Amino acid sequence: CSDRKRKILNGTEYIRRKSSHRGRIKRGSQAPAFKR
Amino acid sequence: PRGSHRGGVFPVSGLTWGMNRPYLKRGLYQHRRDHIFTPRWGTRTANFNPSALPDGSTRRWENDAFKAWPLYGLPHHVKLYAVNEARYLVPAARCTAGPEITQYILNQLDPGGAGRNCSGIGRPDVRLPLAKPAAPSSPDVFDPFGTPLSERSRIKRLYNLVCEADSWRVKNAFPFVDEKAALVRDLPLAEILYCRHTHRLQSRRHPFWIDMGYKKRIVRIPYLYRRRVAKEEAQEREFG
Amino acid sequence: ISTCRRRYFKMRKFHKKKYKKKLMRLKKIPFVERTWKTYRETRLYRKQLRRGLPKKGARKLRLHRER
Amino acid sequence: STRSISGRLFYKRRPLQVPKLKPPNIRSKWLEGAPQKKGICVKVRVQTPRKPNSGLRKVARVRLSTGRTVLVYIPGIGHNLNVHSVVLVRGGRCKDVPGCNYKAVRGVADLLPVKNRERKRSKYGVKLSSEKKEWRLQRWNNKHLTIEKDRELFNQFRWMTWRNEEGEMRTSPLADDEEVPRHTQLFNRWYRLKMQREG
RNA sequence: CGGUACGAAGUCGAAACAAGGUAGUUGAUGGUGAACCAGUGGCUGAACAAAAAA
RNA sequence: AACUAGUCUUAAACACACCGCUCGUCACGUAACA
RNA sequence: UGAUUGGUAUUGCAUGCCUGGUGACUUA
RNA sequence: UUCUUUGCCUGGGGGUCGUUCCGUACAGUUGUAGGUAAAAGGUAUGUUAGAGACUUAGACUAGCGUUGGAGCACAUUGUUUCAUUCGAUAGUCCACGCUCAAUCUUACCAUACA
RNA sequence: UAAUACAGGGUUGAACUGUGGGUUAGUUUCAAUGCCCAAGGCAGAGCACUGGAUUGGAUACCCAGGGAACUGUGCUCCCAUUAAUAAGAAUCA
RNA sequence: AGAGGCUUGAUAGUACUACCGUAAGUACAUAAUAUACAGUCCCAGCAGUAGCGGUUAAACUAUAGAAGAGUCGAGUAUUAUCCAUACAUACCAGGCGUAAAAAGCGUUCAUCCAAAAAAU
RNA sequence: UUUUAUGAUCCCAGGCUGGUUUAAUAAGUCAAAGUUUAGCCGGGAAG
RNA sequence: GAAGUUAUGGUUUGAAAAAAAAA
RNA sequence: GGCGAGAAGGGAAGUGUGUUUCAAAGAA
Repeated sequence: CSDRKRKILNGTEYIRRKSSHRGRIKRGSQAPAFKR
Repeated sequence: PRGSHRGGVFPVSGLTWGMNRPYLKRGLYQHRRDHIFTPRWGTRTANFNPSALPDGSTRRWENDAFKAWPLYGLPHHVKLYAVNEARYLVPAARCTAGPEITQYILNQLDPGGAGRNCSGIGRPDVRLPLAKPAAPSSPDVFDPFGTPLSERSRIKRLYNLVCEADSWRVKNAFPFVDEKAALVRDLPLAEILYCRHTHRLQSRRHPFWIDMGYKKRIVRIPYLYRRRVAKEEAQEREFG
Repeated sequence: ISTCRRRYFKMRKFHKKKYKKKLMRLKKIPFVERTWKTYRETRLYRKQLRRGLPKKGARKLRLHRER
Repeated sequence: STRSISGRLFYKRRPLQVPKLKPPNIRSKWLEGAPQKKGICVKVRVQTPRKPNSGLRKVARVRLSTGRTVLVYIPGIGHNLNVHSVVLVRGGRCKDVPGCNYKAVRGVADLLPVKNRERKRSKYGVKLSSEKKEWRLQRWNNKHLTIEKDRELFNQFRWMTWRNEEGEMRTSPLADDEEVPRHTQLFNRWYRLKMQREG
């Protein structure tokens, strides 16, 4: 969470991680969504 | 360990180092024994003997020699032992419970019995310095022969305490008030390390090199003394 | 976290998003064109001279030993 | 304090939860656990130290035998390193130069030892010169010095029964133009012993 | 390729810290040489002003 | 109703103390990853 | 009616002495 | 530093065929280079606030006079000269150093003597 | 957040019951706004954009107008993600 | 100096096995040296984080700078390796309001623990 | 029907064990894991 | 000769077979 | 003709190697 939340805050995850939340710039999910 | 000391090097005596301190720089200075407690248990002589005959008149005892080489059994030792024996026997003397408890207290005060060396104080056949004289130990039973009571030997523990007390015996004005004074004195490390030897550092240096350092000093110290004295004398001659 | 510290992450995240949006328009994918070992690789084996075998034993390696 | 070994999987969980600080000597990771590595100087230049410090630091980019290229500081005053020069490189961090974590061993390979150096010689690969060796022996030829206390004591105690180096005896105390004689069996004993042992 | 870290301080503005002179920042967005701006929903890691009772 | 000197309260990322601190593009070289 | 040991050259961002402006100076 | 059980953290910060799975897909991603001796929480004062309140102490106001409009004098600035010496430069420079310069004062310039 | 319909939870009491629990992934019901999709579509207000001003200058703050978004058993959980700083036992009258 | 290596700006208690203040290299010889000095001036350079060097440096270079000073010593120093001294790898022995850290709120499986601990 | 989050299916890297002394009221076995003569083990072939 | 014997690192990318059906 | 002879093996193997706890009879 320290380095993990730091990556979230600086936005690496925003770019590199798929999101079932979608958005027009973020990567999307083409498979049914489930909590991981 | 091996190699030179890596880190902080402090004098083993506990004295600080500085421009106006006993040591100019950091170091252990284990050879400097003038900064530790070395009692003088011998004698002392002088550089010169004024008398025309070598009678050894300069030789004299050191002050610490009288504590180093004591003599026991002196009259003040005897007097102190007598007073302390009276006070110490007070309990058994004033016990009024019974012979059993009296013997118990006497044994506690001065252990004794078969195979032991005691003072025989409580024995019926030993003389004591009573205040009110009484029968040594009614008329029916006694000793028909003379049989004088034997003397009592000393209490070894108490006598040793009395004798050793000597080692622990310790020997208007210009009204100028001090303002730059300390209210509670001060307790540096040197005051401890001077006399409490077990707190000081044990050397890792070779005794060979310790002896070599002593031999070097014996030859080099006079040269430094003469160096500074010659500086001063040359300056005085130039001024003259 | 405080607002003053939040501004650094704000700026870096915004720069990332902006630079991705800049490329969002394009459609042609750009094309982009080791003897030395890494520290983690080096840390696996011990270089101290044991009896012969360079890297053939637990005492030679730094793996978790079962004991 | 034992909240970290709760449950059944403590023996696998807790050993994972530990400090994760950098290794003590990770600054020299490109030596690959070796005392030192040989490298080729790909670039030789002078860099500007981080402020507030000012000046020029002599540095070189060197390609180690492992193939990695690293920044190496050239300790000492003056050097002859150029491009394509082989240098032995050890672990040493120059705090001024950014990213510099290795130094070059003087006197090894093409890196000559520092000139006009007389202290810390073992840290720059400087041998003990013959002049220094000769002076470390001729230095302890003791000098004779007096403070007039020697004169007083000699005229009071010693002149009465004194023997010259040749064995001659004295017949008068020290004059005003005569120095206090040396002790034939104690003065300069160590140096004389060494000279006589040599020959 | 785009981005990133170090040295340098050059041009352009003045976005934040005071109500920083339009409160700040956040989720996903739209727009813009640059910091940024606008709407919407969150928070406070914000202010201003602030009741007697008929 | 305004100003200076105070004096009081609040806020502060200022403490060389708002002539403070401080953000970024562009330009400029040395590099790692890709 | 009793003369003297160079420089009114730089450096007030080396200082002493001396000034300007603003602040203070409360006790039993 | 009473006890039970899950979740997470290791200074700061940066870049980044496994699938007989539908492949520009699914699943998965804190971690390796390059920088770093700091970074960041609070209380205590000061300073500031295009923040607020207050004493009404000065400021305003009111009264007596000015100055900016014209002439002269001083200083300063601009110009010029071989030189028109120099310092002072918001308040705290500008009738100031210089409480008085035709000679001297003079420290500026020209000439010729050492 | 009036009434009505259908469901909880909480509180109080009686009965029943009799260690029947505390925590929880190879678990999945729900969950602001935005975005994708679908709906409708001009009550209000309102990105981008237009033009009326201020500014050396503004791509803004101010004004007028405005076809993006504002109601879904869908897709769906990114967050300064919801009553707080995880849940339970013990210590108190 | 029977000998060299390293230090010669501050900073580290220099450990520790028997002795545990129960003594003399005690006195004389025998009293000291370096925040004295010289060369360089944000240069050359040094250093361990901090830092020093701005033309009068106990911090760079120099030890005939003096028979100089501190330690170890036939050795000594640099680099490297670690279970790298309590950068407690935190069981002994760290944390999760504000400084890194409580999952968005919840329902559960397995494990774990509770209530008849130890014994049965 | 058999395995499987107590890690099945399924890649790469590594044989395991012992060594007496061992300062500090840190020891009566060196005390989660650090070794050094050694212990145990490590196919078959003239077809 | 037998019976018991915690796995570790490379970040890892959860179901694998058999059987049934298929042609 | 009879005995002995592995340059004293690190080439295989991860739930393996080894370790710990045991057990092992001819002349029945």
